[PDB]
Amino acid sequence: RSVTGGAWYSDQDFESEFVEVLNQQCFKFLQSKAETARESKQNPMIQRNSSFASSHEVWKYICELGISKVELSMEDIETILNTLIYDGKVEMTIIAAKEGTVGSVDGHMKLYRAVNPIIPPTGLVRAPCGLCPVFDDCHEGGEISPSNCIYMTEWLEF
Amino acid sequence: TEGRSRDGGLRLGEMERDCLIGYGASMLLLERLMISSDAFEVDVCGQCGLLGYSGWCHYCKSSCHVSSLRIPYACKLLFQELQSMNIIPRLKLSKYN
Amino acid sequence: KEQFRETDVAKKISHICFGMKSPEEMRQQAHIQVVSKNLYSQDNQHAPLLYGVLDHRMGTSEKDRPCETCGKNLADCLGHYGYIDLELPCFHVGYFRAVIGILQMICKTCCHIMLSQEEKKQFLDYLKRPGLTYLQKRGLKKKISDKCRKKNICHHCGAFNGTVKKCGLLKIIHEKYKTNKKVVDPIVSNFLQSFETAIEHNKEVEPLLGRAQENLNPLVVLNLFKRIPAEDVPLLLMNPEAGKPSDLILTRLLVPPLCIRPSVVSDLKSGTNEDDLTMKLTEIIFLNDVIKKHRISGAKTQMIMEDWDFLQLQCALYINSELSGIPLNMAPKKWTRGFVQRLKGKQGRFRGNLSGKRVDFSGRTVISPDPNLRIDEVAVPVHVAKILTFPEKVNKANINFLRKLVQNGPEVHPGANFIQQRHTQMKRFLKYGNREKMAQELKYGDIVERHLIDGDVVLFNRQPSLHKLSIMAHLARVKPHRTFRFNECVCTPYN
Amino acid sequence: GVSECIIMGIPMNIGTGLFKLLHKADRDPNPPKRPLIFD
Amino acid sequence: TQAEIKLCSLLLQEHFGEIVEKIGVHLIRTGSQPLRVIAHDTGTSLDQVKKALCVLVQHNLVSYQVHKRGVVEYEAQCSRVLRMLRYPRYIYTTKTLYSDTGELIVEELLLNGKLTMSAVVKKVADRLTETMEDGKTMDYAEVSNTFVRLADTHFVQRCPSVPTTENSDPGPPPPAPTLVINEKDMYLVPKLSLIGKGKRRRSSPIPDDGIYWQANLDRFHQHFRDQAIVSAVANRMDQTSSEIVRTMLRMSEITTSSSAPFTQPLSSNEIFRSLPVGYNISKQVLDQYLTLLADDPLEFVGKSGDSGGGMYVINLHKALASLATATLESVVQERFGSRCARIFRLVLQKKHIEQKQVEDFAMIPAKEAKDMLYKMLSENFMSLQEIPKTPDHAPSRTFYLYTVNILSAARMLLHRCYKSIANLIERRQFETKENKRLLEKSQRVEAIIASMQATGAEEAQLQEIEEMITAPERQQLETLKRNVNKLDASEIQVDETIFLLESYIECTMKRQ
Amino acid sequence: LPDVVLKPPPLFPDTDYKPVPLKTGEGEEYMLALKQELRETMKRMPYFIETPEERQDIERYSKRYMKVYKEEWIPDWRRLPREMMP
DNA sequence: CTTGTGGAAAGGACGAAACACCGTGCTCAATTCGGCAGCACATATACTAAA
DNA sequence: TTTAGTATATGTGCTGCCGAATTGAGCACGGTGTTTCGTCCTTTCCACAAG
RNA sequence: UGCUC
Ligand SMILES: Nc1nc2c(ncn2[C@@H]2O[C@H](COP(=O)(O)OP(=O)(O)OP(=O)(O)O)[C@@H](O)[C@H]2O)c(=O)[nH]1
Ligand code: SF4
Ligand SMILES: [Zn+2]
Ligand SMILES: [Zn+2]
Ligand SMILES: [Zn+2]
Repeated sequence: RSVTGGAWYSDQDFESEFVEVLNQQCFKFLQSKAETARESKQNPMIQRNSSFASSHEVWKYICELGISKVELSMEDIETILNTLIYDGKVEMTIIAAKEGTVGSVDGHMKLYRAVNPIIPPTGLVRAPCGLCPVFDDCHEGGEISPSNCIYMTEWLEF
Repeated sequence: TEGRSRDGGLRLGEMERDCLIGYGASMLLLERLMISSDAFEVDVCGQCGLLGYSGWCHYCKSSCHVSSLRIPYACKLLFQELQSMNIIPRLKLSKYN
Repeated sequence: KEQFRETDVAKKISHICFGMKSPEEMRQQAHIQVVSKNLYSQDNQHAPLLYGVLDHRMGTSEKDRPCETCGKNLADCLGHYGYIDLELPCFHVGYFRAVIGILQMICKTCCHIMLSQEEKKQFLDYLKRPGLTYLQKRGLKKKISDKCRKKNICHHCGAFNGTVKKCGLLKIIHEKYKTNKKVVDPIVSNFLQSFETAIEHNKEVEPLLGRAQENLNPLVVLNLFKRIPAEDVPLLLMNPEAGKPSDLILTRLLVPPLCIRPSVVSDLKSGTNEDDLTMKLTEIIFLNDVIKKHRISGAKTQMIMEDWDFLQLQCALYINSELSGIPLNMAPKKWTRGFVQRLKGKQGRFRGNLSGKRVDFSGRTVISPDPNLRIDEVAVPVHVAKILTFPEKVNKANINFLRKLVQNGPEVHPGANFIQQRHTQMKRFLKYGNREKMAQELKYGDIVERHLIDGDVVLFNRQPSLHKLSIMAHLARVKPHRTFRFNECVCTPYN
Repeated sequence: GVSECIIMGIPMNIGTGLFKLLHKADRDPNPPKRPLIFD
Repeated sequence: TQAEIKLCSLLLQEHFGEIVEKIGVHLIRTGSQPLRVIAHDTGTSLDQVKKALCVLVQHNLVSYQVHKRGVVEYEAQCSRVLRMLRYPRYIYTTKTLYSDTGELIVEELLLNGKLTMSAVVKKVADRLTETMEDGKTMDYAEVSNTFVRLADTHFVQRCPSVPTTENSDPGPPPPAPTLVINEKDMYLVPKLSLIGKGKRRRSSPIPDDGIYWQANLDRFHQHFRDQAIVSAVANRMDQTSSEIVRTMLRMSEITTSSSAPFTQPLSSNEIFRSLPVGYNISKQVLDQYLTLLADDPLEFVGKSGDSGGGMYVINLHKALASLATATLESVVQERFGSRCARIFRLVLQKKHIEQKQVEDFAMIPAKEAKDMLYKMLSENFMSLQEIPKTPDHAPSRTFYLYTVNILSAARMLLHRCYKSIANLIERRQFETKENKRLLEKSQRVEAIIASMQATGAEEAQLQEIEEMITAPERQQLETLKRNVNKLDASEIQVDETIFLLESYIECTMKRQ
Repeated sequence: LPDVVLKPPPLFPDTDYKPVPLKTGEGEEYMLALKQELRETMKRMPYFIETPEERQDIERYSKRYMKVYKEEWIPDWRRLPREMMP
């Protein structure tokens, strides 16, 4: 699979749409699970355990969806969830479990849950100066000056 | 120029300058090395100290502090080359009095 | 009605204040942006491209094509600079040692200088004294650098600061995570263990985990210099008005005018003779374009850093074409003339164009003995006397003598060659036109380029000069021969 | 210095340029001032 | 610190004036210097220098210290000039936590710098008498009560008191009184029995003399840090954990300083009995909350003990590091998109990683991940390790590992925020200057009405105000007003990120 | 090989990412209004020292009518060193 | 002996790449001479341990 | 508690790998200039089959 | 490079 083939590669062409759809569906499923866990409000520990989703569970869910024809292994969904974690949208925890319906890792199980971001967007990004690509060439008196700036002009006009 | 076939003039080498200094003839040395060799009139801005053109300073976008100045052309070439090397010579002019 | 504005003032330069320019000041000084790597157009006229190298908006180098910025010819054009933007910053080879010194002076975490409050006050009091000379400034810099290198921990933020040195060429290495023989600190242990993923994916990282110190690329150095407090800038012995620490790392290159880069149009073949600076700037633009192309196409980091180092080396050669730490595979093939090479050397600007330069109204001839002339007199041939002219101002005393000289003309030995009127500075050649009408219309104040006649003081010198007596001012006497004759008693001084 | 004077094209301070010359013109320093009537 | 100097100059020019902002910038750039050299370098009169130094030290912006030969040197505090921008946030938080009385108290303390309790309470009463009407007068009793309540909470602190001259070296007076700080009477308010009623601006000996007060910005910084941590933990787990951590921080505020790696540990019983009764929460629920927070991979709290039932401690430095990482990833996401943020979090979690490993763990096709990596490199978001095989450091024979340094990235982002606020202030001043003609026109046409409002006020002056040519310019006036409002809002909101970054950079240093 | 560019890049290159809109709520608006009030009231404060006007053209009877009058705060000379007394 | 429709080849622009076909590969230093940076390394000062 | 031993700690002190200098000029001339390695487009000329 | 001195 490494030198050729792969569940994502189709005829030596990476399927960005496929991975995007996988990420969106997994995030929607995890968000719905977390919402159900929060609405249950039975007990904080039970809430956190219910919001958690094992790799095998989400894998079987994706298989039931059947978005694509290629068979997706458990490690594929694991990598998708790892990419989602790298997106800052979900959280994974390794719990100790000898054997069960997953039986993937020896004595360990990865549980994933949808988590909200730490803080909302900061104040720097709300100003054109923080997202400016030529911010280095800013100067008081010159061609690029805050007085005759186009970014701030369009931002205030909007 | 250098050669006779190229219609070149004589060279007042460093030793000739040393002899003229030893004699103390300041005006003769000035006329030889400045007036009769590479005399030129440049325009310098009294605000930023940079070199202008036609009585105008493109740096400050003004012409009130620009003034003419006599200078050897080799000295202006040196100043330009130094400005190219990021070594900016800022000239602070003043009245001759 | 009319505003009072002074025409000309007798301005005299007082002193030259050296300094540095920031990228913003470079943009402000420059007129256009050079982005095209080519020189001429595709058409058979081979006209210079627009917004590219050799553009006439940055001056002129041909007698036929005038400057586009100022409507003047080559003789009156002073030239204009241009600015070229670089994708990645590069270290300035000239200030590279200064960059290392500053990095050793300041902290690599908070950008503050490695000095206590007491030492800061002491240095400020020692620097505030009037009459500070260059030697004293350099000595204070040395002392402050030594006392900063003595310390190893920061008193402002508490971050550790190891040794900063030079590795390879135009690369700086900061030994932050140094090997500690005694009990190791938590910081170095955390840094060493943070390579878990790297070792898992690449085992070769584990054997080479050592010697993995911080590499201060131009980006990090510039980011650190941009956050240096202005209070510590005077402590670096750098004048704040002259420049800033962020100016040592160059992001824009100042392409000089065409007056410095003369181009010869060799119509005898399909090519033109250009200086080395033009080729260096073309190569720099090509490297910037290649780096941008690799960034857009997503190249590997290894080749990206290779191109960055190649750009740094080419910029250093453009500044100083004679370095020592040049790798063999990166060594230039031919020899180019950089600014340093044009400044230093026997044929440099200081020794070749400032200290000793060529002048006009001078001749060189063989000498022959003639004892019939006084010791203070020298014989000049008629042929040379007719070429070396002296500008005499028409006054109330020598009016008739200049009239007669003009009537004689450039053919007869006693005479002149050109007349410059007082009102208009348009010269008039005496070989053409009625010389009598010109003689009759000689107003007071005019300049007449009279031939070298008897009684004119003339310098006579022997090129190899040992003492001042090798050059003496004699009285010229015109003679029909073709050699310089003088009394032989004056042979001992000239040797 | 002398070298900088030679480079910048100005008369060096040494030699004949150490001193300055004045013109012995017929003048009257501090001439009489016209009196102000209104003030 | 050029951006910092520019921001300080802009603030001092917009707040105090021109002849004083020059002295302030000179002090910030050159540091401690005597008065004569400052006056010589500035190029102004000596009286102006004295007035500038006095009006600056009044607001606690600059300090004076003695040295050899009895010379006095004035040093400016750039940190205080930067905190000056946080006055609106201070007023808002003191109005939220307290009543309008404390709001006006803090406003007067910040606008005057140093004042006595009697003066500030008198000013508060005079200003509040305008808020209410119907002959109701404002007494000093409630104002002094609010002042002492703010004092015992460490929001307002007594200024350094000059030591007694008679007891300390009685004789020749020194050039400077050498004000010292005492922690005993730092928050002790004086007993002032005199009372009074505020005047309604009709326009028709001091017991607390020498005791000056000021706003304790450290307490405001601590409160903002606590609020930020509470909001973070609320967005992460739930509002119950937010209330729990708020109670824990409220309990820890008094028994801790403003800089410590760990706070004093608390037990479960005290946190339970101190929690508001408004929440129907039992002991086991609190224990579950604490033990699940201790297992959080962000390390907001820690056990750090088992005695007294459930013993837990709060991690402040770890929380600030998490907030800084959140800010950095959020700005990366908003500046380069979600994929670049994914790559950033990947290279952050993995301390060292290469291009192929990044592409394998991120599932981002080639020619795009390397582009974003190089873009982040060009912006100083990460540094390369460049482990060399040979001391030659040749690129063709070395490995390049990507690694994000949180400290340098945070410093760079703080500098970027400073320069952004500077540019916003410059743009606001430019918009105000270019339109000052229309501003004066509007001011005059509105003062035509403001004058003779009641006395000799004829109705024939109401239909001629809009008759002028200012009507079509009202659109430009409204545009300028909304632009200035949005610029001020952005400047205020960037102050939160500036505070986060400054706290992160401060709590990570040792100052050894 | 990289293509040659005839004209220089734009002075302000366009970006597909726009700034996040500002936070809304009573708190932000109140802070904005308070900052504006501080701007308006701190310039008229005696601490805001203005540039001393000079070079008066003439003296007139209307001077006393146009004479700018404003109360001046008295600094505490006990805490301030002696070098700042007028 | 003249001719032509189609074919091959030769010459001159032209663009990707980097002046050496392949990746190698050498020698000599041109003579001081004043910086230096490394290492090393030494000696003593200070602090811990045995009596 | 105090004298003796061990370690560090910086200083200082002797090398060895760097970077920089080496008369003034005047005069003649021969060389060669950046290119060149391979691909494609265009134009021309001549192997046979045709009058 | 050759020279001239
Ligand atoms: N015929 C002749 N040979 C020369 C000239 N200059 C140098 N050479 C020869 O070339 C060798 C030295 O070359 P250089 O004089 O250094 O050449 P260069 O000065 O670098 O070349 P340019 O910089 O183009 O003047 C000597 O061995 C000379 O024989 C010259 O003007 N004429
Ligand atoms: S161009 Fe204007 S908006 Fe953009 S960074 Fe510069 S000052 Fe800010
Ligand atoms: Zn100027
Ligand atoms: Zn020009
Ligand atoms: Zn530091």
